Amino acid sequence: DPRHALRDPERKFLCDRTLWRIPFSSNFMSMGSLTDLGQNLLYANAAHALD
Amino acid sequence: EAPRSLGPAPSNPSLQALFQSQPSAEQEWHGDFGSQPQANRFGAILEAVVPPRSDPTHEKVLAIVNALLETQAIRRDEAGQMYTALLQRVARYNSVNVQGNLDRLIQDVKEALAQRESVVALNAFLSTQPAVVERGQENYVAFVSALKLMVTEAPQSEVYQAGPSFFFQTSRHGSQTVNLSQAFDNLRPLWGVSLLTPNTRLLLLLIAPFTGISRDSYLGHLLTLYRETIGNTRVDETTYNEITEVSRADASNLQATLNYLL
Repeated sequence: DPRHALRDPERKFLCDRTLWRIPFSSNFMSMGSLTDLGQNLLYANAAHALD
Repeated sequence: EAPRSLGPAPSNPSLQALFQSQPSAEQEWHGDFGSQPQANRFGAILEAVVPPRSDPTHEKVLAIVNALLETQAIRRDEAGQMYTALLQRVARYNSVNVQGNLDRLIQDVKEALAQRESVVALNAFLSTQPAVVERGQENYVAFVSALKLMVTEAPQSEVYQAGPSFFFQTSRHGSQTVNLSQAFDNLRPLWGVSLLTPNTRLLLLLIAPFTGISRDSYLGHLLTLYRETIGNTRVDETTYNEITEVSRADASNLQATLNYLL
């Protein structure tokens, strides 16, 4: 309006059927079933504690 | 691997007692008298002229308890308790004969510790193992000789009985234990003749570097192939070390070389 009342914008998004994905790949991309990691020695020959 | 006793010399309990309960001006481990003050000079002169006699009872008992600590007859945290008990007993029955016996015991335990600083179990195992087979008494004899040679020449190896079977372990805190009884029970049908269990395979792999076996026999062939495989493993280790050290001027490089190498 000519007689408006300021502003305070707020943004948001809305995913409605999506599973958030964090693939276990070095470059985050999917280059096959087995990933760049997973078959690495560090993650296949040694036990790790995830947190 | 903790130090059993405080003294810098693990052996020589008398030396350890010297280190623990003597002033650090008589000991040796490897000024200008006359300009000292009058009090110090006169004290030293009087002590030298008339030496002060002292009882060597606490020192003897400390040496004995250090010897017991080294022998592991006494735990580390009860050393003071045993020291006090021994002092009480010696004071109760103190005599010149008792002091002489204490000195003799210290000398004997020091000598025994110096001299000291599995075989019987293997002998019992061989005794309970049959010594005659119907498929050539030379492969078995040479294999037994190789086993005895390797168990004798191994620095820290143990042979022991666990119930009805005898075990062979390559080291005190290792992870290579071989059930000798079952291994020989599996080897017996095929002395002089893929079909071997992992236990006897591990036994053969362990004994191959330390072995008279005729090459015509199946065990001879298996030992030759295991020697060849072990030599290939050593040369492969050398090549892997060289290649990796050169290529490091990536863990991916180690992955690639190990995959191409096994």
